[PDB]
Amino acid sequence: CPEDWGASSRTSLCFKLYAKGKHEKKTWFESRDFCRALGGDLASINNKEEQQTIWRLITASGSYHKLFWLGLTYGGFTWSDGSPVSYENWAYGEPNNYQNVEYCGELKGDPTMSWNDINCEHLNNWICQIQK
Amino acid sequence: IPKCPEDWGASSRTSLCFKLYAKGKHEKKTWFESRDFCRALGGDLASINNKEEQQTIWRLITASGSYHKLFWLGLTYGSPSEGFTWSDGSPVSYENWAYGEPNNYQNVEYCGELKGDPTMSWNDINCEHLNNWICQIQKGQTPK
Ligand SMILES: [Ca+2]
Ligand SMILES: [Ca+2]
Ligand SMILES: [Ca+2]
Repeated sequence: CPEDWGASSRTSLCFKLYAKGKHEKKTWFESRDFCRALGGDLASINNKEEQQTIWRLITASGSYHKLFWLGLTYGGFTWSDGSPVSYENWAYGEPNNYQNVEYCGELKGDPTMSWNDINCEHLNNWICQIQK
Repeated sequence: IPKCPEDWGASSRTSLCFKLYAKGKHEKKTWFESRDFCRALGGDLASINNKEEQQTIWRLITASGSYHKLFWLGLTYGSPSEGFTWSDGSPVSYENWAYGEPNNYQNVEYCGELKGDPTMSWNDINCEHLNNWICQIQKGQTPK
């Protein structure tokens, strides 16, 4: 794994925590771009191993209790009677409300390492992942 | 397939991408500061390894009307350890330097600059001088 990046055990994933300070917390979208501009992406957690890895990273750094953006994101219309949407007559720019808010998953940096979904525009620390 | 970032002059047949930095006279830098600037982005001071790469830079100069300006290039004099000779110029065969010697010769003093005119000619000058500069980045990479 790259320049000081949490080395997974059974996955080619390397994780790195980014929590340099409050004033430098980014949104989920900024966080994703940031990680992508590094040849990676926001961290995905697919097993307990990857989780302990991030937790060790949190311990070694002493980032206890801080929240982090993980690559978790959520994301058309249907007829109630089951019929298929074979026809549409939406007004200009419609539908659009179902996109005024988006939700993303953040990691709670304590022993539970639990996830919570919140507005993707909130300011958070984040965790990147980049292939070995 | 590797490509160049947010509009950085791309060298068609090579892997280098170039970008001019001439924010004006009061924003100029020294070779080292320039080198630190470029590396920070994830790139480096520009190297010109062939005519095609030179032409890429020249086109960048023309697109920004940056005519007659001087830019820092990655050109730097490294002081080869084989550079010592005797008074008459004869090469040094036998050697008996103290532990860690010689070492004062390694001081980095001279760097190269690009004259942004049609000639695209280079000149070595003191690295401490303030100039505009040019960075390069590997295709497939992204500024930071
Ligand atoms: Ca809750
Ligand atoms: Ca929630
Ligand atoms: Ca000279």
